[PDB]
Amino acid sequence: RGIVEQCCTSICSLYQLENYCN
Amino acid sequence: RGIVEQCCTSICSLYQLENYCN
Amino acid sequence: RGIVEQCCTSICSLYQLENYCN
Amino acid sequence: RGIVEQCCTSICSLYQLENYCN
Amino acid sequence: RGIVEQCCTSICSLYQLENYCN
Amino acid sequence: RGIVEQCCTSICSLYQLENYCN
Amino acid sequence: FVNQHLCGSHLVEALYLVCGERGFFYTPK
Amino acid sequence: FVNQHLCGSHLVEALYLVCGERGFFYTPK
Amino acid sequence: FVNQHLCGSHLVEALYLVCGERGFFYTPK
Amino acid sequence: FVNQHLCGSHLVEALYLVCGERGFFYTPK
Amino acid sequence: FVNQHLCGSHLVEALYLVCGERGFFYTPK
Amino acid sequence: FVNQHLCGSHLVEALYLVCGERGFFYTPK
Ligand SMILES: [Cl-]
Ligand SMILES: [Cl-]
Ligand SMILES: [Mn+2]
Ligand SMILES: [Mn+2]
Repeated sequence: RGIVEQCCTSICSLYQLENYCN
Repeated sequence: RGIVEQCCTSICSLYQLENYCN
Repeated sequence: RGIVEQCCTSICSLYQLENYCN
Repeated sequence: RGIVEQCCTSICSLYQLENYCN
Repeated sequence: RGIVEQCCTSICSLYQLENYCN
Repeated sequence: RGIVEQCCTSICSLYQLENYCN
Repeated sequence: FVNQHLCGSHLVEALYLVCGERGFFYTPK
Repeated sequence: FVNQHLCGSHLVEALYLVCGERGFFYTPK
Repeated sequence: FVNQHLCGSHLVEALYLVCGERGFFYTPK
Repeated sequence: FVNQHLCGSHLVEALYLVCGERGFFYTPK
Repeated sequence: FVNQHLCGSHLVEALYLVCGERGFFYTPK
Repeated sequence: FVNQHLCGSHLVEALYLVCGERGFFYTPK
């Protein structure tokens, strides 16, 4: 519950970021 | 009508890039 | 009264942004 | 002496891109 | 094995761009 | 004592920034 | 708008600016 | 505040890199 | 604070897109 | 400075960094 | 990951995203 | 807060410009 909340506060690694790909 | 072929390989007008908005 | 004030706090759409073009 | 022709088509030195500062 | 020649002139996989991490 | 501290709070000019080059 | 070829991350950022609060889909294949 | 419009510009550049040929749906929502 | 030097980087990328062939004057002032 | 062709949004961002508080004009035609 | 030629400031930003807290070296000559 | 991960994205683009052929080591540390 969701990208703007999770990746804008703490850094999101590339591994966290793949969860938002198709 | 593929966005790369449309706007990167060819040139897209503003109206044609709005097609790809949600 | 002016771009840095208006577009950095609230989002500025493309329509607001054309006002700063030549 | 046009900035695209100068710095994008040719290569600009740092001094030559300062010409375009206010 | 030079990074420009590797990833800009050729194409780099993700593993090959990690070689250049600290 | 060091780049993230000095260039993220106050603006760092290009002259300040060359100190971090090789 | 700019009249240019928009490729790679540039075309992404354009979509971002243009579509705004509605959001967008990028499927390049 | 956290500015989500400036952060969203970075994240869409980051998703562009990370997804590649897969692509992604983005919604500032 | 709002950081206007980091925001100004985004706005000039945004004006580049939006003005195109017209161009623009920018002043962080 | 970098010794390269600077085009599109790259040349904008360079102008931004170089000119600083004085600001710049971009008129590409 | 994206399967493309990554050049100039793009390759920098990729390094930034990929290497993360460890950091990176960019020596292009 | 100051967000150093979003700022670090700008600084590495800025060092890329300013160092050129010299290059640079970056560490968010
Ligand atoms: Cl490019
Ligand atoms: Cl930012
Ligand atoms: Mn580019
Ligand atoms: Mn930013």
